[PDB]
Amino acid sequence: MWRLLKLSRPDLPLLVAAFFFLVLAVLGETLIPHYSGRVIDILGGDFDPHAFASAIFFMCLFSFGSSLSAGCRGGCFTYTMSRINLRIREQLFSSLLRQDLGFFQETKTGELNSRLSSDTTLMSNWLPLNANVLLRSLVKVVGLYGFMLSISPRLTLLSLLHMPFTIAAEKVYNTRHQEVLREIQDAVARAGQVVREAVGGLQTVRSFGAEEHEVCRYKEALEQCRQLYWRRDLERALYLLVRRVLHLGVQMLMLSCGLQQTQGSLLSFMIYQESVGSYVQTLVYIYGDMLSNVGAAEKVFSYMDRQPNLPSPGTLAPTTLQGVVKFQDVSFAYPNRPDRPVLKGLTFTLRPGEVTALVGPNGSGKSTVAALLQNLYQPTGGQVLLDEKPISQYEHCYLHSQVVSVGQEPVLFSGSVRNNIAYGLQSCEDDKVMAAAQAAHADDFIQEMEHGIYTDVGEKGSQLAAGQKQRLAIARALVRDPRVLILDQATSALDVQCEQALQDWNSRGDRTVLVIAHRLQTVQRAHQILVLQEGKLQ
Amino acid sequence: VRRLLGCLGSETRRLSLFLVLVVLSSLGEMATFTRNLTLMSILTIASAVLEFVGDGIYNNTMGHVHSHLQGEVFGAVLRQETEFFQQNQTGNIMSRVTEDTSTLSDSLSENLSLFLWYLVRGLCLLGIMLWGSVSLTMVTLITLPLLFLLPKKVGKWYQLLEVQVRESLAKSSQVAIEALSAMPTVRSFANEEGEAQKFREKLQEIKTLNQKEAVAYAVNSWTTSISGMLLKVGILYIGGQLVTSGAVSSGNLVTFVLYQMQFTQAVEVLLSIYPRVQKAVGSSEKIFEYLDRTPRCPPSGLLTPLHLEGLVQFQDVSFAYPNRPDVLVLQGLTFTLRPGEVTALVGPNGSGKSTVAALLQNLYQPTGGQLLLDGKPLPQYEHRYLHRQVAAVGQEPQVFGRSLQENIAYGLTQKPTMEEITAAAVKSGAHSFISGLPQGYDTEVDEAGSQLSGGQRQAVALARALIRKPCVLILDDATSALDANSQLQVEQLLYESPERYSRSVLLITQHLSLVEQADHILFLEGGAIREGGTHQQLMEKKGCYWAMVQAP
Ligand SMILES: Nc1ncnc2c1ncn2[C@@H]1O[C@H](COP(=O)(O)OP(=O)(O)OP(=O)(O)O)[C@@H](O)[C@H]1O
Ligand SMILES: Nc1ncnc2c1ncn2[C@@H]1O[C@H](COP(=O)(O)OP(=O)(O)OP(=O)(O)O)[C@@H](O)[C@H]1O
Ligand SMILES: [Mg+2]
Ligand SMILES: [Mg+2]
Repeated sequence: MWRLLKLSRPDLPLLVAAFFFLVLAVLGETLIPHYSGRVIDILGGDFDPHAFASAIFFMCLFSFGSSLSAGCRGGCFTYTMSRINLRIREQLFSSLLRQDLGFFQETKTGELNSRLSSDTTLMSNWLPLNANVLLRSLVKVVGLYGFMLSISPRLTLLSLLHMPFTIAAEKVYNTRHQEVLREIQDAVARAGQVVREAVGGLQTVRSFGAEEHEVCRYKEALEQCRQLYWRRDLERALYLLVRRVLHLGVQMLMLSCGLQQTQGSLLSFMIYQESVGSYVQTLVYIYGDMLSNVGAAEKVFSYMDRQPNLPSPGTLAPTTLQGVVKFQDVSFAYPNRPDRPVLKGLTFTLRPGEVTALVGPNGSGKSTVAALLQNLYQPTGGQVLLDEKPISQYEHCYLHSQVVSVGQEPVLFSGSVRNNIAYGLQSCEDDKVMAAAQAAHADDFIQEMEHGIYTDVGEKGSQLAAGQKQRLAIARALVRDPRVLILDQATSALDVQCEQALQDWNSRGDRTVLVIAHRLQTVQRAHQILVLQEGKLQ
Repeated sequence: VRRLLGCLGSETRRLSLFLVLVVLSSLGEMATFTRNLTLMSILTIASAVLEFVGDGIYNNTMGHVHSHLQGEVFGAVLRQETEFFQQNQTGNIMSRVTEDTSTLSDSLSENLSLFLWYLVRGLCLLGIMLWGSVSLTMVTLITLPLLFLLPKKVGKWYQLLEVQVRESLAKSSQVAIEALSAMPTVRSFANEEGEAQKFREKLQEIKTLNQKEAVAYAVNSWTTSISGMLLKVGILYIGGQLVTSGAVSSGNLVTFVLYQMQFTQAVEVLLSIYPRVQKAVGSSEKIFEYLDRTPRCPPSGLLTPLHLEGLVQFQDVSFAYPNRPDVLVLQGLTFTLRPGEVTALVGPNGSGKSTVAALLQNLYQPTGGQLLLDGKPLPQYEHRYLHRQVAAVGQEPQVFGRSLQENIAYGLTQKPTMEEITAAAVKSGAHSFISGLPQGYDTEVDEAGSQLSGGQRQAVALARALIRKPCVLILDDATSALDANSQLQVEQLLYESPERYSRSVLLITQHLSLVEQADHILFLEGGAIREGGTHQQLMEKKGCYWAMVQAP
């Protein structure tokens, strides 16, 4: 596929070198038979030690040169293929990160990782295992072709004639084969997703004692994959049998012509024709196999060129931001489940230096408001304005530097406490991370850790208590000094004393604060209170 | 190498038939118009049919072997202890289970047939050479083992290199999985570039290893070709000198070298196989370590009593996590849960409450003291029985990517009727919003449960716990995301439901207003119990609990 060759373009010098080495290997292999014939002839009668040593010497010399060239060729092709694999992985993963957040609910993470792991190998692995033997036999096959052409040109033309059903059978086989490969990859992805879900949430599984059920599910997926593999293998074997039968038909056609026809040479001409035909059929089969393998990986190419459902990027990066946020008749419905509105005609204004509290029952749409503020989703009606300009017109890094949120259930990453505080900062000094840890009251438990600020926080923060993880999320928010701060239930896991101590969110009076909570304790001190019920302001 | 061949013991009855077919085909290959035309057609048809049958049998057997191996590896993975999954992260385990086994199976299927075919053909050629001449073929057999010395010396290289390649691939897979999950957090901090840089840093190691693999492949190709050339030329030379002395014949030597040509070709192929076998041995090290690992946790018991009270006794329980055994998280806990009563466990963050909840679920074993359910240790009960009698909600509940009907009924052996699921949803308070969904209880949720709100997810998690009718119920901060109205459901479930007499409840929360009606209150700080008693008793003490309540 021409797209994949364009992707392979940086590897061109290696392919050129490999082609040169292949040419040298063929040219060297042309000479070994000559001197081997002299060795055989001198051994078989008319013995002469002077010629014998010379013939053996040249045989050894050209075998040695051909061996070295072949080894270099093989190394070059292997390295080129591996580099192409790694480039495919890099570009696919880079493309996935760009996508809109709806994409990751339509797809599943285990399937995406299965794509990255598996589908790239199909498109990368163009070459069979035994290709070196196939190449080394080329000169012998050409020599056999020379014999049968001179012995009987007529029957050679009859051999060159293609079989009546050879073309259709190959097309049908390729069309079926590509579809079977695609189905196999889909089944593999589903099994990978099953394993991903089983392993990721294992503590719940063991709490309910449902390991055997997961094992049964995985075994069922494996059975489906096995059935697909068996179907592919059986179809390939049947195609090979049919191709051999067609070759046999062509064979006696010319056997008939040869018997019609120069005496005693039919015993030797048949062998050469059979060998040459087998070699050419194998070459055509390899070409078709490579074509089908590239064709089966179409979903990787699909993910590598999907344009996300996002507005064009934003130029704006002001030197100073006033931090006034305005909602103007905002209506929203999630892209995966439209026609079911969540927010209906919201309109409110947040001003710097004042604390706003948003309250409402479960499912009212408070986290939806928090997500619209951060430009994670686009409103389906109205506008969201920051400093009297649309939120989507600001630069990505600048916007998510000025506007910062603490999520409902904070997610941390495997790595140090220094890397979870100061996540996404290009550079952040020891002093700012300690000041942010002190501001969030996180520093008390950080000293008791074995390696302080350098201690490994486990995967998803699984090696911390809930309140500790919550405080590290608060410190991750505060280390940036945001102009607009959003707190989506930031004190749910904290004890009453730590919750009380953290109430003074904007004592300096220089930033906009939005507080989302259920408890009335954190909403009594707010300047403005907004009540949200069924997606409408009350 | 015997470890790889150990898994093939269940397919001997078929691989022997495949071997018989291949040897028959090899022997057949080695050994008026109407009369001449029919024989060739019959011979070709016989050869094609034999090849077709052999390939079919071999492919079916290899597919069965692959499926069985993958299933066994996953089953062995799921048996490990709880702390095994903190040392190994999700992406690493997934890559080991789903990718190493496939590579091993592919290598085995690609190499076994080639080995058997060329071995049989080499044996046939060796027999023909034995017929041609005895001395020269004996010389060939003498010099043949010298060619395998270089592969034997080098082989450990391929194992050590392939192990590193697999490790780097697993690390890259872990990075990719951890980045692709929790995408809103990456997006909201504009950190896509950091994740891409991490992934590229993992790709660089694989690139560095691939360079070495390519160089080793080229060197091995050189060595194999030179070994074949030397083996051929040595015999050719000794024969060309022996013929001059007249002790042999010209035609016999010509035939012998003509067959020696093909014997050396087969020898070259068999030499080519060995490094691939070493690579395969190297690639399967981790999965076989998984298979042969001994779990560091007591196995399941046998007891499944018909009558169980739900009486839980802690007797001087202390615990320290295996990844940091030097620090004790709990110190000498001693309390009893009795049916028909609610016991509240309160204290600052990081005090160990969730650790107590995890111990009570038999996820970890105490380092000291005893933990008894109705007078007998937890490991004496059968697994699926014990985890029906004891159920918990969890501090940040996790749901799976299935329908709401399956999420509530998760883990049960026999499927409950829709009437029971509706009752559980009503008791947990989740029935109000489920009925509003267009598909009702058949609504599919995403793998992270992100399509639900926090309170809705928590209500589903509570319904999942109630449907089992447990005798011991653990509410680990189950009221965190519930709004004002939904807290009344939990209050009625705890203190007013008519089923409260059949079970004992352990209530863990930071919402101390829910604790006032508890029969017993335990104050846990620093991993040790400081105060205990009812609400009024602790209020009259003016101690830690009173100070915590009077904090505002
Ligand atoms: N990714 C999604 N796709 C579809 N619907 C969604 C998605 N995320 C949330 N919803 C739905 O949108 C509605 C609003 O949810 P949201 O989390 O904004 O409410 P909330 O008031 O913050 O809830 P809570 O108080 O429980 O945190 C709910 O009905 C929820 O199920
Ligand atoms: N996997 C782990 N390995 C090591 N230490 C851990 C692990 N999980 C938790 N801890 C530590 O054990 C202690 C108790 O944590 P735990 O979650 O049980 O406390 P908690 O009282 O429930 O806290 P919270 O009120 O915040 O939920 C803490 O110091 C915590 O960091
Ligand atoms: Mg919310
Ligand atoms: Mg806890």
